[PDB]
Amino acid sequence: GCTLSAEDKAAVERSKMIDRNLREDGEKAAREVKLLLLGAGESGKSTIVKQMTGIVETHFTFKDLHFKMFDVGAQRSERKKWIHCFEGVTAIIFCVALSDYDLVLAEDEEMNRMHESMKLFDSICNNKWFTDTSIILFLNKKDLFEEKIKKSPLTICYPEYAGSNTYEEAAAYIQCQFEDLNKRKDTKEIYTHFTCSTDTENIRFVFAAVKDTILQLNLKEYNLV
Amino acid sequence: VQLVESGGGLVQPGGSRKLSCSASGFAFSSFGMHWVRQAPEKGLEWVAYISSGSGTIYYADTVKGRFTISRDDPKNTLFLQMTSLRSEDTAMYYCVRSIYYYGSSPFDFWGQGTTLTVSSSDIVMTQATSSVPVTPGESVSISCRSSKSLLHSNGNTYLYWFLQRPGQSPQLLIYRMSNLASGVPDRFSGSGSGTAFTLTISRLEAEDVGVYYCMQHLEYPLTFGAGTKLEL
Amino acid sequence: NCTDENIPLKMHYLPVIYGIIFLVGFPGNAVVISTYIFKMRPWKSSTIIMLNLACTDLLYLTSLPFLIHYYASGENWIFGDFMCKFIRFSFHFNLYSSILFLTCFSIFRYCVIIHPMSCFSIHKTRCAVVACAVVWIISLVAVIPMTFLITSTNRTNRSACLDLTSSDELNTIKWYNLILTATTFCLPLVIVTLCYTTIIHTLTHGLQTDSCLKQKARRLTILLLLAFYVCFLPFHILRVIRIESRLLSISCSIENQIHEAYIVSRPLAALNTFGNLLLYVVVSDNFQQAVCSTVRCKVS
Amino acid sequence: SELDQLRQEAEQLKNQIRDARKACADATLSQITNNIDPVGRIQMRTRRTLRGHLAKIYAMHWGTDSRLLVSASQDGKLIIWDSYTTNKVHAIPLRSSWVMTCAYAPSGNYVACGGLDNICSIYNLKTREGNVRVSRELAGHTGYLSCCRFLDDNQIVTSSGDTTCALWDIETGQQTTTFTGHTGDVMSLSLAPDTRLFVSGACDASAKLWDVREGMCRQTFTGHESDINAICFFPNGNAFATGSDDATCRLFDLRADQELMTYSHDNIICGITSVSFSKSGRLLLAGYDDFNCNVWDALKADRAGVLAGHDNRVSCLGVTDDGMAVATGSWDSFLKIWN
Amino acid sequence: SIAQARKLVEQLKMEANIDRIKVSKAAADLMAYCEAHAKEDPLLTPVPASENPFRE
Ligand SMILES: CCCCC/C=C\C\C=C/C=C/C=C/[C@@H](SC[C@H](N)C(=O)O)[C@@H](O)CCCC(=O)O
Ligand SMILES: CC(C)CCC[C@@H](C)[C@H]1CC[C@H]2[C@@H]3CC=C4C[C@@H](O)CC[C@]4(C)[C@H]3CC[C@]12C
Repeated sequence: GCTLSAEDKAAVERSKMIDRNLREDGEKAAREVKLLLLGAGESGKSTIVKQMTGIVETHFTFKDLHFKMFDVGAQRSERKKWIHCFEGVTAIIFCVALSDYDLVLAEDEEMNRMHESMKLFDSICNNKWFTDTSIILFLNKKDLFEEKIKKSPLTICYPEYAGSNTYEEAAAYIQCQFEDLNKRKDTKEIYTHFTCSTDTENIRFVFAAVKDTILQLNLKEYNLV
Repeated sequence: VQLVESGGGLVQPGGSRKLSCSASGFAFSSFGMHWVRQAPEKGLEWVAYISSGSGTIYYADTVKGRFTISRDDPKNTLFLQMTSLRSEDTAMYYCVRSIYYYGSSPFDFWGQGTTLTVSSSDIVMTQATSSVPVTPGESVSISCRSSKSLLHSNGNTYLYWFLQRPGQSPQLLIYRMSNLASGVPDRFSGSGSGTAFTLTISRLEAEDVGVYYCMQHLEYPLTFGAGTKLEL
Repeated sequence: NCTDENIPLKMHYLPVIYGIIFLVGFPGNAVVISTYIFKMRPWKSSTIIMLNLACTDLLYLTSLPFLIHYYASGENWIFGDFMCKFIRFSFHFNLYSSILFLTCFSIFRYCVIIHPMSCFSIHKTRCAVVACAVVWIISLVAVIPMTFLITSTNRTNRSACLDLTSSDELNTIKWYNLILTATTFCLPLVIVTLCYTTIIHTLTHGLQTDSCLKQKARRLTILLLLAFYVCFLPFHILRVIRIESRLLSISCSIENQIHEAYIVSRPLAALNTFGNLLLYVVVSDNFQQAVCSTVRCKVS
Repeated sequence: SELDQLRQEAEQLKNQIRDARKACADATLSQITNNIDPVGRIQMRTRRTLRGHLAKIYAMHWGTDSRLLVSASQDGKLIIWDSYTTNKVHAIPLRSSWVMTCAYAPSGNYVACGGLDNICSIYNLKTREGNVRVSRELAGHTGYLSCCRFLDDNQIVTSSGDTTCALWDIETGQQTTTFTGHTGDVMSLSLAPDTRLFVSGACDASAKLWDVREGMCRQTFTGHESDINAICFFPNGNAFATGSDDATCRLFDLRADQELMTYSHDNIICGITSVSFSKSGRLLLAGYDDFNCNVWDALKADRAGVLAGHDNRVSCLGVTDDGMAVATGSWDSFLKIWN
Repeated sequence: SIAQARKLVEQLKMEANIDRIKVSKAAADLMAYCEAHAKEDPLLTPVPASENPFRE
């Protein structure tokens, strides 16, 4: 500052003001909850949307937090070329329809929709960018699937299966099938919820999972782990 | 872009007043502001300066300890509170905007000033001319000299050329001794050296009559030349 | 009066331990400070507290060679009359400032873990600076009165830079010591215990207790509590009993044992610096990532 | 059927092209430049470090005056830096924070950005109100925008993930021309120095040369084994360099219509994100996923030096017009100037 | 399919009929350009610190 002229000093002051604004914006945006929606085909996105081309963003406030929700279902390009842009999201919400246990895709033969949904979960869960990101698994259409067991057994999806043909156990078998795809059972886990029509338990479960994720993120930052 | 001044009027010696300048049509909070006064028939004279964000304030020696400059950004207004006014303070006051970054042009807009009448070390810029009888269609050359070196160690020469037409506020022509302001015809050109500077007009269009001023921006006590008048 | 026949113990035990502690703890604190300044420049809220703790640990260890020479020669403090008081002041000042910094860190951890959603000013980097300033002010206020209560004189044999317990003018050292302990140790001890027991309890309950992170965090919290208690209780306790025993008609059959217990107790309060270095810096993943990053940059 | 005849004719044309290219290769670049003196060891150290971004920096660009630069980060920030004094000139907040490309107008009056929103936004820097405002919003691509380059104040060229490139008239905001032919996501483009042709590199492991005014593909270059991420044009304008995911760089000549040189090392196995040339075209700078930048002798295909100062993936680099410095950005939210 | 194949055939025909230059001439031209501008490269040959804009 000894040799700086008047205009140089004014420019430095302007840069300092810009820095202060940037710091304020960054500290405001740091305490935010960002969620990434994923799924295969049409399995429920608007229904999961609860206001309590390209990429679609949804902003909402539950109690005092700011929730950002990113849906990339309309992106038809290669996933590996932009999937690293989301490395750092608070949680990944994966939606799976339970009604796809007996109906297969007509576009491609022998391509069962549930099997086509498990491969996407396997790719997303075991990813170089999402090694630590929390995953919340939603199993929708629980009621409509429940009455379908009376006609078509679970062997249509998994022929190597034998058990009671009731909802309370067939659904749990799929619960286990999706959960065993995780190859990092330590230092990472999945919160699975059966979607209900009460319209309130979904946001409560998401809030609980997000709170537990933020607690473990704070544990690492403050040197306890 | 508009700046409108309010205040002025007859003032007894020792009184107080508050001049106001209301801005519209631009981002007020991003611009530093100056108050510049001109005596009844004199040249321009810098008075005060307040930085963007009110972080820096500068006063002239004549008004230091008597005048106060302030800004209200939500209301987009600039205030000059004057106390203990002497009879020498009668002048027309203008509020001037100026922004400072790499490549910006300060002093680029002047408001239509307000008149105040009161009842009865520093770089010296010499403009050793008073009147230049001229004819349209011929080139003119105005000269200004400084008592110091306006060229800095970073290669910038801080000299500004302003033009005041009769009955109008001064407007910026040249900044940093070579850069032509936006909206100025290509006829005007600036050149010079560390000490002597020249403004050249190629072909007059019978509109360039008025008073030309040279100002320095090397150090914050700002000095204007006596001014050169162009009459036909 | 009473003979100081335990001076052989001071002759060849205190200097060795103090010198070892200084020798291995000075470069460690220097390296930690350099790593904080260079490879972790964003300087989050906890990094400020860690940097302040490291700086006060370095300031504490700076005053070690003076007592090293004082005890290595046995006596003859030849650094002056003001230097003895300054060094004895700085030792306690840094000790109690480190205690207060640990308490502040425990409070911050409690706020950020028990309430992960209803506290946002803690994450701001301007709260840590204020907390550090208040800690420094409290430490200065609490330790300033001790400077003028320290006895320094020569017995026409040796110049003895004595500490609070062996200093004269009793009945004034006693009450100041009691107030200082009950204010700057007893309250932070309770605060730390209450803030960490709750953390352990909420880590053992809630959701997803099978995670590897929770078990490690709970074990580390237990280790922190154990280190704090072990390093800080015996020193203050034995100080209180020594001061009281010097103000009674008791015999020297056990006075020498009391004095030797105090002498042994002080190096534990010294060793809490090692405890802090091991349990607050090396175990953190961010520090390991930073040192690995600079090592890899040097390699490539 | 007719399709069988057409594919047989296409195979015959491919064989003829391969024969024509093979008959032209009598000597290699290494043999010709075997007896030329090496450049030695290139030692360069950091002079400036620009801080202020709080997320991964995805693109950067140099101004024509070689003093101002622009940089975009995935925190909704486009920052304009004065590199000489480190001062910040402008900070622009983007409507969409998923920015992936940058462009600076050659005149210095406009900047352009775009990314995962399938939209190219053009910001005007010189205004009478003293603030940077959105001047244009070009839409029409059906995939994420990966690269954009100005031709003048009223013409831009963009490439995006729907395997197409576009030439836009900014004033009317309409797609003046569309270039098609790639079978994969187009990842990079580079304009010729005279601004009459441009090369594009996509994920189908091939590069294509396009004529701007005619909108037709002149030549196709192959040889890479993975997705091409970066493309740069040689200062002369008769060759270009390509970097891809198979940890190799390659040099292609337009007039010879084939490959000239390959730059690879046994100890490099990561992908390449950026390529650039020096002022004389003798050094080739490439940023890698292993947090490093490598300098290659473009003639002898020998490693010359490394730049290692970043704690995360190097994503972008650029050499100034006068060649006095090189700027490097990275995912660790820092930019560094080296010379 | 018919147009898909015909357009590809036409594009290949357009690409095939071009004039090529011997590879030796290309290498010679690149070497000549690199040599003729060797002294105007600050990165290749560092300049004195007096005329370096990025000195501290
Ligand atoms: C009897 C004397 C014995 C002194 C020794 C005892 C204890 C030493 C320690 C600590 C005082 C620690 C203070 C934290 C305060 S101070 C920071 C600053 N005032 C600000 O917030 O702007 C807050 O950060 C906590 C508020 C929580 C929240 O609202 O989220
Ligand atoms: C014996 C006396 C000198 C001890 C006083 C401590 C002085 C010298 C030093 C020790 C550590 C220092 C602090 C270290 C880090 C920070 C955070 C920074 O963002 C603001 C300054 C601040 C808060 C420093 C203030 C000065 C400080 C407190």
